[PDB]
Amino acid sequence: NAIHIGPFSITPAARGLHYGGLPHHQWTLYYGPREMAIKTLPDSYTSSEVRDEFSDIIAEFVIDARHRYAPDVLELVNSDGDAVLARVAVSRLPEALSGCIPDDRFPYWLLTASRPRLGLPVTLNEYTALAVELSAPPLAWITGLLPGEVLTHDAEEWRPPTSWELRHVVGEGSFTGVSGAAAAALLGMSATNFRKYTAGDSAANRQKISFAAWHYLLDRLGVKRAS
Amino acid sequence: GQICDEALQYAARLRELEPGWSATPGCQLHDAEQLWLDPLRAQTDETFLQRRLRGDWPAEVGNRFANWLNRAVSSDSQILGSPEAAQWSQELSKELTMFKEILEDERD
Amino acid sequence: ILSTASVLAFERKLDPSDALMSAGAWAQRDASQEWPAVTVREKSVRGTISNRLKTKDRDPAKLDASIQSPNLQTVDVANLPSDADTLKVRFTLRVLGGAGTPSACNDAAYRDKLLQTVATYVNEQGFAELARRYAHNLANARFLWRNRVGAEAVEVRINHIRQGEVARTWRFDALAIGLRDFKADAELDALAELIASGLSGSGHVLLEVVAFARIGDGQEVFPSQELILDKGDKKGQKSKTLYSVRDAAAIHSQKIGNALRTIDTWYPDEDGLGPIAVEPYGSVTSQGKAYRQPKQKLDFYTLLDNWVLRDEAPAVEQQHYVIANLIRGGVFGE
Amino acid sequence: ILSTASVLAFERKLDPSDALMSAGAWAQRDASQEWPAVTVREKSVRGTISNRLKTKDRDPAKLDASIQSPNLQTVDVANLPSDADTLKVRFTLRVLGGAGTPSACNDAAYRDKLLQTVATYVNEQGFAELARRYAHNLANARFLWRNRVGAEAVEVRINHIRQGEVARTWRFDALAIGLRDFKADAELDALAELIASGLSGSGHVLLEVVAFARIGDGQEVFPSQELILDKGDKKGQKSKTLYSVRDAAAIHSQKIGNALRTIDTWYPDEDGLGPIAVEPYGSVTSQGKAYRQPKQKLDFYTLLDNWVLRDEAPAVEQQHYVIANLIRGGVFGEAEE
Repeated sequence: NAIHIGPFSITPAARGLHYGGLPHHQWTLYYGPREMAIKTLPDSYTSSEVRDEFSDIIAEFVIDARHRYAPDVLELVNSDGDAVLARVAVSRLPEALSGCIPDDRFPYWLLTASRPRLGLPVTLNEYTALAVELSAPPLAWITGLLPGEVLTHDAEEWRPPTSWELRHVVGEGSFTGVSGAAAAALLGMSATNFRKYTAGDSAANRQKISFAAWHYLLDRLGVKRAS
Repeated sequence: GQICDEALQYAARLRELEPGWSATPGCQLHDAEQLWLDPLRAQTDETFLQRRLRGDWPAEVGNRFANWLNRAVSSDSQILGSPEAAQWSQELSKELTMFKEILEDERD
Repeated sequence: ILSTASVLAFERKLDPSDALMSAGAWAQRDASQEWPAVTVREKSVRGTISNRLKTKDRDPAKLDASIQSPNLQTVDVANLPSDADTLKVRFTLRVLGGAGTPSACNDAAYRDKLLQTVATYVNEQGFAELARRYAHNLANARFLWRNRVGAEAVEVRINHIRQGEVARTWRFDALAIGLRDFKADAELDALAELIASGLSGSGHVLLEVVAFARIGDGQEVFPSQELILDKGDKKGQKSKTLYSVRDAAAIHSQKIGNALRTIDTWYPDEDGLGPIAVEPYGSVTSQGKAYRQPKQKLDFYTLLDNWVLRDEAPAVEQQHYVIANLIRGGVFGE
Repeated sequence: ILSTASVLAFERKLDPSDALMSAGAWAQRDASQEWPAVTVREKSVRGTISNRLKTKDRDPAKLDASIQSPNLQTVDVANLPSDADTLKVRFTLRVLGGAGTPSACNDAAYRDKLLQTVATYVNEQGFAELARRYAHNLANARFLWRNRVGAEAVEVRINHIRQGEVARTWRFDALAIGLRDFKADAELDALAELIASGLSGSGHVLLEVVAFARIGDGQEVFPSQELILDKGDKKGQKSKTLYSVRDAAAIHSQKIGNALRTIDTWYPDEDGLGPIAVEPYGSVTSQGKAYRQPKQKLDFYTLLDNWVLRDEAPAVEQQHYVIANLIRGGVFGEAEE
């Protein structure tokens, strides 16, 4: 009786032991193939108790993945250098940046928040254009947990996600927290036709999601911008 | 003030556990930390050691405590621009003076 | 569009070695190769309180109680021998060239703009003024900082060493050439031409500088003072430590380098004080004050930014100051 | 139908050791076996305020008050003795061969496709261009990074050591051979044939490389610089540490290895700057820039994936670059950053 919380799985050890006189089982928490934790939990524990035994390790994983794969931050500052006027979390860099210290020849500069700053002089209209083009969605860090060949825009190199990669974004235990019914309603489908995507093996009536539906779903969940 | 009180209580803990006031390896702060954590009067820090072993040394311990408090509370450049920064600096100075007075009154 | 680079680092030119100290008698200086090195020794120092305490303290009894503690310390000292009156300070100075090129930089466009700006500086005039001032600072023994104050006769021998042997010699009286104004002399102009040929990349310059200072028998010389930890007791050089290469009193090479680049006579506050060392916000640690204060537009950073970005080339004195800062090297960045 | 392997790893060839520094006088370079090592010492440094400031600073009261309280540091320094003018730098180098075979690989079809691609490279030409450039970078003492700048005379002695004794000796004038262009010379080409024999798997190449640089008496030499870890230190600690092997100042082995493979002249930006080290997205840290940016199709990974998967063999200098990157080694595959 395994427990699935998004991409995490908690399985028992298939033969218990007797600790303190009481029967116990070893429960292992995996994140895919990577073994994250083992606990020795007694029998007559409900699956909810097994769930929030490992909820703290899952929450620490979420904090670490959210901090590690955070998108970049550009800062709009004035000509002196300090006094950040605006900030914008970008998923890409404006590609004209080249290491800059702002002077007073231009009133507005767009620097990186990273410390050897790169920067560009702007005039509040091209800053708005860059912020419109390059902004990051609120759940962009989940793109750090994905293989990148499922995130590419080139359809020659794209491959569809597996069920484990699909459970990163869709499901009640996923990092977006969006159920399969709501994700089916986002794509204009039924719940059963969308549950066909979340089976796991190609035999049990499972087809793969299409390029347009996957990228549109990543757009609508606020994960990838997908312009 | 609570932090200062905690430091005093911490010093009291050292006073609870100072049977043999012997310097050891890694005790290189023994001129101040060994003096502020000075145990009862040993034969090595005798009456001839009234400035070395029995030296009332609250100034160096107060300077070390002020450095530790300035490291724990690093003031900003514009943090004293309002009355709160000046009040915090004056409170830190008054707490250091009260700790130095309590150490000098308890220094023999 | 062009902006200043976020990282911009220059290696120093005019690298001096550590200046070693030895001692001997005057007029033995032409056979001054077996002169023994000045040994750093220890001594004890006990003194009554002399520093200004908080005055108007109505307790003279605590004052007299502090006086009965002699507060004994141990102090490093370096003296001449009792049979020697001359201090011989020897080092080497290497002049390299390539004073415009950074060792690290972010922007390539700013790097090329800075390189061609220094190139136009070299095409308008050579390094002859800067090399002349550096040759003046070599000629007087300014690198003797307190070993020059109150000396009867200071003599400077400068050997240009092309192959493993001496190629040319210069002989100077360091008390003839003042520490104040920059004069002209034909041997000094030849030495300045050699330094300028090194700085221009047309040659490789190595110089051996020997300074003889006639101080007196058994007098105290002044090497560089090290940094002392306070975790120890009142013994073990509790107050003063002196820098030494192996059993020889010595001067830090950055002290020699600071005294070599004391050429800045263009700071706007005054010119009657004489030269100072070239620095961004040109400041001396003795006075605790900043000339080239950036409220005035004469610090190194604003001058270089106006020269390179806006093409506003400053006065030729300030151009000398900017290229002197680039010869000095530094970490110029945010 | 043939994709790249998800894991792929190449062990490096051209393994240098740590370069050890000793000091002596010139023309004692033939009796340079008892030369004492260059030691690492400490010294004190007082610093001015000579960096850029913010607009919150540069008020004259704050700047003068910062000049009042200076900064004091301890600095590791390495110098020659005052009676010696020559730095001697000694290391050993192993040329191994087998450069095509990965040490780890996922796909077997990708493995023998890559193996036969390297086989056609070796059949079309030897390693003689790469070994010529590596022998050039041995001949000019580019492994002396800052110890070569402003040097009066640099001389390199290379002993090919077969059994426990010397099998051959090369003597080079490293200031004659440029750091810019790759010339031709009979001794240098014979060293290149030895290195190419090593890279091909036809033999076992072990060299001992010694460099003599005439710097000057008591001048500063530049060993490798360590990384200092201090969190909350007590106002006047060390700010610079230097690498040393048993109280002898030394250069890291990866520093020598980076100076050895400074052979990439075929990057699309220009050629008037000179050769750079072979890297994927070939990049120097001093310029802060990446030549062979992947938006142009001349980085390592697009070149390799075109050559192996789609059989689009690039130009012969790009083939030289890709094989030099395989000799460099690395973690290539989906351990992507």
